[PDB]
Amino acid sequence: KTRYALKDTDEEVREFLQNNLHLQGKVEGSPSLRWQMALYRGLPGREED
Amino acid sequence: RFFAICGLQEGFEPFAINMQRPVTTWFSKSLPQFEPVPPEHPHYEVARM
Repeated sequence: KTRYALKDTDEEVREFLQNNLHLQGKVEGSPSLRWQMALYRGLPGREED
Repeated sequence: RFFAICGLQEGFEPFAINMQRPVTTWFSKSLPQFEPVPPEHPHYEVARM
């Protein structure tokens, strides 16, 4: 969303996300993500692939 | 039963999401009791002579 605020096209944000894939949150470091991830993974059609 | 349908994606959390014991609840008991007359009671005033 910050990159879109800087007037970037859909290609610029994608390559920005490609080089920043390691900044996604960790479940252990956040208590909120603990139950959200458990609830998210309980959906029928969720595949780890 | 409906948190995922409406409320989960909007950023709302359950009121007791991370709590060990059930939330303590208080109820209005309809047993008359004697209590001191409030100093700011709209209708009743007590003067110490």
